[PDB]
Amino acid sequence: HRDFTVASPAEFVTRFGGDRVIEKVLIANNGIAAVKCMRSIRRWAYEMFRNERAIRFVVMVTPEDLKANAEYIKMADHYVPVPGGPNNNNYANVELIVDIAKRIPVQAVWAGWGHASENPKLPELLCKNGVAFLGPPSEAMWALGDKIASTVVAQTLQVPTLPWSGSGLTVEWQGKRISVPEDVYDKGCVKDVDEGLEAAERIGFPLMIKASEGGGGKGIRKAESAEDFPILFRQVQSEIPGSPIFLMKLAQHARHLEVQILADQYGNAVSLFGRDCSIQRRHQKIVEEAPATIAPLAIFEFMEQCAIRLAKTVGYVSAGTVEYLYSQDGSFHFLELNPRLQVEHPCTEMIADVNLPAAQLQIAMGVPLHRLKDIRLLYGESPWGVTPISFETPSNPPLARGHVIAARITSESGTVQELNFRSSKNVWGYFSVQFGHCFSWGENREEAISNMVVALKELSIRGDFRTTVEYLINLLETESFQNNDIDTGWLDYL
Repeated sequence: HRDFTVASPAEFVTRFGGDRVIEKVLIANNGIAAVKCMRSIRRWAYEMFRNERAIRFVVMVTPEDLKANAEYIKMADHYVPVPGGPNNNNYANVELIVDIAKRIPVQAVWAGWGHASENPKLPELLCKNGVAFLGPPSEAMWALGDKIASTVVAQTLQVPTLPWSGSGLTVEWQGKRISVPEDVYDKGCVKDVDEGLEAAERIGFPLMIKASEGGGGKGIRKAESAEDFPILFRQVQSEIPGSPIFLMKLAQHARHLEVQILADQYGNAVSLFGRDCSIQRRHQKIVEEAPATIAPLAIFEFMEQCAIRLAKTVGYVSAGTVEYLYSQDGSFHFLELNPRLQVEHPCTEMIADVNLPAAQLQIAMGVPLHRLKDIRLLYGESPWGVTPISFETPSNPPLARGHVIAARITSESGTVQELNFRSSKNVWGYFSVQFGHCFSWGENREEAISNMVVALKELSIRGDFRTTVEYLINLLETESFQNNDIDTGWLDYL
């Protein structure tokens, strides 16, 4: 019997075509992100080195999480105390993270989602001090910029986009990642109420007035008429001053689909199917599905291809998501590209058998996509083979394994509680103390749903969930959700 394990991270990098050894990782985050990052990487560590602690971890702990005794702390290999208060004093402080990374020192940083995970200055400052980043490089995040820029790129690449203040704008597109000239970029923005109304009448009402630097429920405003446009447009300016402002047509109740991207540092990028997150309660992803079956496989594949084209163009690395908008008819529109891993990634992991955080790690050590066992198996190749893989036209087009249903849940020492169910064996979850997520797997969509409903029912018994998870059960049981109707209007009168 042949041995597939290796001595150290050192041998692994050498034997798997990597070009960098990462054996110490700093996690700039807490809660479920921290836990999930470690649980995923250690599972992989045990498989590859027969040693769960092969890759060391160092966490950041605030006076809050420390007194509350977070599970991630005792889980980590080392923890460093940081100032409490809002995240700008800790988890979100790029100058602090880089600083700690340097002194320990670690060879890489994982930020997951939230906080500074979408701040290009982190991968930039880390790279400047020889510290890897388990995410896209600054050059790729910059080359993508905000919604204005990324949408121009989308159009330059001929990916449909919703009517907006910059519709039609494109750039003239061997290496070298795309760039949007400051002058073209300025053509998608509206400087005053004057040209605002101008563009408005062209996009038609209702529309959204959004600041590019907006987010977090700020710098956004919905205008349904020219009469209110002015006040609202000035309201945005007052909220996020100096910020570039743009307008965009309001999506008329359509589906929200996402493509899961995964790229190495060699121009290779693959799609790991997608997720359907149309069910939402006031700007919150309530129920999510994987893969996305609502749309025709032929059409979703095309969305994968554009997602990959966009990723390749901005020279993306690691994992990220490309959000689309699918319409009842057959049309779809690019919305944005999240340059980070999202909390609902387990869905994909479960249907594509790909350990994402472990993949992010290996890619950061410089391992090509075709040398990642999870991908080789996904493509029907040998677990440890070395042969190249034609991703464009594979000899064994991957197929999703089953169906996953994920639900976001709420309550009636510790920051992250692991949820287990005696009822369903294909369901697992957690809870952060507020919100949490439950993940249900099934041979088919029907089975995935049944399991979720039983796990959710098993939840109702818990006092903290004797009510809050009642609407999810009703929703999952509605004939509408069961038949997977295209229209999502029924949610309102539930």
